[PDB]
Amino acid sequence: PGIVELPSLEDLKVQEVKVSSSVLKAAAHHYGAQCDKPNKEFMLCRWEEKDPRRCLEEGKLVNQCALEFFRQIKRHCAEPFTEYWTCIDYSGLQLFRRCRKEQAQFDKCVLDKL
Amino acid sequence: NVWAKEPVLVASFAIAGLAVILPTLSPYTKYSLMINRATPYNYPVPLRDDGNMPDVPSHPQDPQGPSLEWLKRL
Amino acid sequence: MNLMITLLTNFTLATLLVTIAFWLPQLNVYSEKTSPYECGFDPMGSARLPFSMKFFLVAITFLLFDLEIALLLPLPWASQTTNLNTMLTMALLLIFLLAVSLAYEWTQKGLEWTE
Amino acid sequence: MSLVYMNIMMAFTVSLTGLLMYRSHLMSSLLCLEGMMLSLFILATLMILNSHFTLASMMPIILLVFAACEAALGLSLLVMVSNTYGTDYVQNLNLLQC
Amino acid sequence: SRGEYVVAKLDDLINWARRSSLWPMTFGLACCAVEMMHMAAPRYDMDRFGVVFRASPRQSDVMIVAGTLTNKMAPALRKVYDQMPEPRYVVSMGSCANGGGYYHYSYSVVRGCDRIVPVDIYVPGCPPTAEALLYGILQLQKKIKREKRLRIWYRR
Amino acid sequence: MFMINVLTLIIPILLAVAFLTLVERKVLGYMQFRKGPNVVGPYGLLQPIADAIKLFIKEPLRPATSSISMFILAPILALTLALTMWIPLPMPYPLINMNLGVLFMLAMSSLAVYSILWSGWASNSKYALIGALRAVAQTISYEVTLAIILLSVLLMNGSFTLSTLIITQEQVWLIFPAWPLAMMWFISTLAETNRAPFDLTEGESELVSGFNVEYAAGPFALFFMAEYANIIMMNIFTTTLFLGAFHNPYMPELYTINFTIKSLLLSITFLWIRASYPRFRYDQLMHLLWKNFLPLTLALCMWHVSLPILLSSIPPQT
Amino acid sequence: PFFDVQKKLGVDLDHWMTIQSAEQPHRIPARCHAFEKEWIECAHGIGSIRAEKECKIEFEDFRECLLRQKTMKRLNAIKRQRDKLIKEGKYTPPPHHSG
Amino acid sequence: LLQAEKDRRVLQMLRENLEEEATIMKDVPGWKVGESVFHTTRWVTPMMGELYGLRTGEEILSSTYGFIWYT
Amino acid sequence: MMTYIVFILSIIFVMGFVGFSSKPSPIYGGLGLIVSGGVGCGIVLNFGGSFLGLMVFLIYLGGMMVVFGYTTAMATEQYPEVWVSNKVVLGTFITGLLMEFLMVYYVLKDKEVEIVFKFNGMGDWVIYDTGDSGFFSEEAMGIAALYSYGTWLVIVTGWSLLIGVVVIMEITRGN
Amino acid sequence: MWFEVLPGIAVMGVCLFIPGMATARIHRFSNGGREKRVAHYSYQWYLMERDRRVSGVNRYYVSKGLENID
Ligand code: SF4
Repeated sequence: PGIVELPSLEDLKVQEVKVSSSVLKAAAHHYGAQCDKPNKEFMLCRWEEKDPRRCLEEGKLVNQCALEFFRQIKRHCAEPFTEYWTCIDYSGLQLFRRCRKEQAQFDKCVLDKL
Repeated sequence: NVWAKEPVLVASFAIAGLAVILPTLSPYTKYSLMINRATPYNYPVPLRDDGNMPDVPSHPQDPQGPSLEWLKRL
Repeated sequence: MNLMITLLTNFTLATLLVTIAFWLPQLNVYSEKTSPYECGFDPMGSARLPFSMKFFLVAITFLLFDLEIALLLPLPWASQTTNLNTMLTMALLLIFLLAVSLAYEWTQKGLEWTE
Repeated sequence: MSLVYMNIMMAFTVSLTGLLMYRSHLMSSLLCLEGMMLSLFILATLMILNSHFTLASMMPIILLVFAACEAALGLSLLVMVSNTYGTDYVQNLNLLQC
Repeated sequence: SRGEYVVAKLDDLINWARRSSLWPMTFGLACCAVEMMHMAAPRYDMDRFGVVFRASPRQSDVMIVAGTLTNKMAPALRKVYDQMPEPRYVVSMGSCANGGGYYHYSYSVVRGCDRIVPVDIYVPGCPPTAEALLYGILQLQKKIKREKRLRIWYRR
Repeated sequence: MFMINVLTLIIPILLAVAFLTLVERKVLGYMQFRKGPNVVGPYGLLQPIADAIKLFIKEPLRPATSSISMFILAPILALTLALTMWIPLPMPYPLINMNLGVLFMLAMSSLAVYSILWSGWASNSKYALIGALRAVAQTISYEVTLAIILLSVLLMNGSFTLSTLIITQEQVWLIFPAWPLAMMWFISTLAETNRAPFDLTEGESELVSGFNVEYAAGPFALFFMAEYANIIMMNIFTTTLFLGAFHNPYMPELYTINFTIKSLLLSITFLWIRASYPRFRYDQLMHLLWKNFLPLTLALCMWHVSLPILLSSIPPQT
Repeated sequence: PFFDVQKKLGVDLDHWMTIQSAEQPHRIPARCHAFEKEWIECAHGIGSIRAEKECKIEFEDFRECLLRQKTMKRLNAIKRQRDKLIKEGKYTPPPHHSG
Repeated sequence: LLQAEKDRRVLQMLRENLEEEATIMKDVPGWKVGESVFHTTRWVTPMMGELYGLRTGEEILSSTYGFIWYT
Repeated sequence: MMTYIVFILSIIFVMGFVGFSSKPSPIYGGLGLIVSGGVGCGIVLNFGGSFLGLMVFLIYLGGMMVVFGYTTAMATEQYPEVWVSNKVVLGTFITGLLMEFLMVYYVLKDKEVEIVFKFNGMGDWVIYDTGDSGFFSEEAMGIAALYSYGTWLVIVTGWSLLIGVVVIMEITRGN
Repeated sequence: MWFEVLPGIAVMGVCLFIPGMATARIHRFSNGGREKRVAHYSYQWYLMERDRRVSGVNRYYVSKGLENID
């Protein structure tokens, strides 16, 4: 039948945001809050085309938005965010009521300072 | 009388009858319907830019669209 | 296959209990211990004789109510959709039909014989 | 073609031949009817799970509740047959001669 | 003598495990059965010694023949006796069972249960006292203390 | 280390069964105005160990026409399935985190019934036939009602996942939203567990042990251990399913202590119900079970359907 | 006959269970959603014999979405040629787990 | 982000696996290298053998069967 | 080492189920049926089915308990026969076993078998789900139908069961 | 009174204690101290899969803590 083509490995070089899955699930509220405004264009591409291998440029754009988000939260306030995600990391699957004081302290950090 | 022919059976018919009757007069079926409507399992998709819809807002921070606040508000 | 691993370990445990019952303790002198015992006297024949039973309706009754258990058992996934009316309506209709069939065969002495 | 489908269709055909040829027990005939129910059950369920066509997963539950009430009807018929005779053999059914 | 020392240790172990429980069967023909029921009394327990009533004969450890054995009963007595776990012991309880007693003459009485089964432990009385019955069970346990089964088996 | 967890599940059930036999005899003695095993060993303990050895010794042996395959495969499946019931039980974090556990409980309980059934058929001496059909009748009675009461008590809060059930057991125990349903279920567990002849017609004196008329002197230990594991099994499942403790978070020892204390005192209550009441009747079991439990269970089920719509208590079902 | 009191009363009680691309209960896809949308858009106002004259290609695309039969044929040929070349000993390949 | 990560990963497996195919089958006749199975030209959803073929047992076993009977 | 595990469990299912449908004494048939139902539950469970196999295990197995009750109550022979007793029973059991081993042979040493269809010989990790990020868990919402959309269907099913109850009672009542 | 039945209950309850404490010890011994990430649905399994993908040693519980920002 017909032929198909694929993007070569020239196009598939975008650095992954190689943090663990628990912290990535943990900071997800403010991950969707500040970033993830331009990625709805990626999502709209993905639904209105139903064609991945085509929307990969805005996939690069959302990956660099996520890495810039993590760069901003590492360079500025604060340090006990590490304590917060390792407090949400432990309790088997993530329950957002296992750790509330550290959520409040991280929120006070990023709210009063950023 | 009608009570103690088979008394645990008539008590079962009584709790059965109130189980039939009571959800008709019910001030919380609308709350169950609202809460069960407002738990999204899948992704709320974006849409094409608009034909200037003065609704369905530009940022989900903006309370133009359908938000929910009555969870903490009883 | 981890529950299959547990099934394997329990199979090995049960077979080692079989072998420690059979082969370890002592000898095996047979030839009268094998006789069928009822209560002290050698009976006529054995089992597998046609053993006519009391209940007839009750096993079929169990079968059909187990079938309506099968239709009723997805009640938690019933309770979360936007059609509350059809949910509660068909749930009440199924349990009420179960009670109706039970009420018929209760009033028509379908259980009041050789129970 | 999903090779497990071959063995399940094989089990269906063997259960059908077992339903057809039978020695003396109508109990065994109802038992092979139950087995054929199970074969169609497992094949239809593996179909629905290959297709991800999970709106219609009504085939398993409804097929087996209906065919099980069929088996219950057959069991009551066997109760009646063994009531009006001594046993339930294929022999001593040769009356009502054609 | 590491081999015979291990044999002595294991034989002592299995003999102790034998003499622990000795759960009987509740055979009990005549009023020595009533005396057995009053050996099941709170004032004289048997479950202090693991003597536990187990009615099925294929797992009872001993058989307490109690009550007057008759000729109409004796085939049932031995056809119960012959199917049992392979160690088996007989406690003959009462003057009827262990030598006929008062009915020693007088047809359809087996002249003591010695004519049917091997009988280890005799306890005589009409009735035996419950204290004497428990003493008979203790001396049965001392017979279990002197088995030397595996010692005989190894030095064979 | 998974083999080590298999070992730490298969080893303590054996000591559990053996010292449960001890506590049966001793509680039954102190109930019945007498005294239990006191002389032998330290107070009783090494005499149930000696009972294990004593029943190992007795050299099992076959009946006349008892076909050997079915014969020796019945109690092996009994003890194997009686072990594999304890797979998903949430002693703080269970062995296999099943996405559905209670229907698995019903399945393996029915398999224990089949084990009793196959032993009663294969022993083949007409009394095992009598006792096997008595067991078949009391299982006609007791897999409808227990399963539907289960469906009721999981409808409000459970949703088949026992970890979410121990999430639910925080504010109030589930004994308070369903106490009469719980009493009917406790009666059904005492029946289906086939102990406490209040609701048991298998080990009667009217018969002589219809499940074990002449099986063999060896695997009497297997069948015995299977039924007492059934007792510990359904009492642990009762202790989890209804009540318990808001556990020490990410700390297991406090929850394990409190759960063990609740479960074992409830098992003493179970044994104390066994030590009290006369035996039961075949036709009275059919009549009593169906025509007293069943419409009340249906009424509790329909009211626990309507209560998440009467008070918006629909579960947060994952 | 084929009576559609179904249609005449105006109650859709049996149409919701019909094919894929009907309303699966939450807004999910099936495995072969688009290929049925192709075939049903081809074969509506069509008299069921020119559905096999004309809409043949798209229906066969749907059948090969469902069974994936030629795909399994190609993959099996690749596996068996892989087996015969590694049996011969021509360049046991390293591409997995490495570069 | 998870969607785009899955996209890059399956495109990586498809490109490298068609290179594997073009290396491994290039001697037997017939066999065009990368033609579609289907008569149309759209992004067909793969089958976990187009992705996970010939990954030597353990990898495909932990990929396709892990969620079923583990954790 | 194993990757054909659903095919393997299906072979165990076909063995137990041919020995089932070869008609020995029905108690041995029920032994075969409980073995076959258990491994069929295992097949559909290890395929990806969440609960429906354990469900049918429960239902179908209680049905087999009722079938045991009637095959003990009604009619057995003076000596019931097992698989390896008779000429015909042993012959059908071993030839069903031979068909099983022969198809295993002609799949494992071949490419394909075309007795009724072109059967592809390799285990069914193909074709299979490519990790859908669902979280709605297809069988749960699937049986969460019959209640939201399933209006007429449960009506006629429950009505069939009610008619089944009155039919059984009147057939035994017809004396 | 019940003064003598308590040692049997206590020994048999420590026999019921040891599966829970042993199981918790094995869970925390098996995964780097971490309480075991139970995976209910395929979302959680795919998240655990990318977790064990980004580790390097193919064990998810390392979890590479906030250091591959660069
Ligand atoms: S010895 Fe005396 S007490 Fe015993 S059975 Fe004979 S008459 Fe009765």
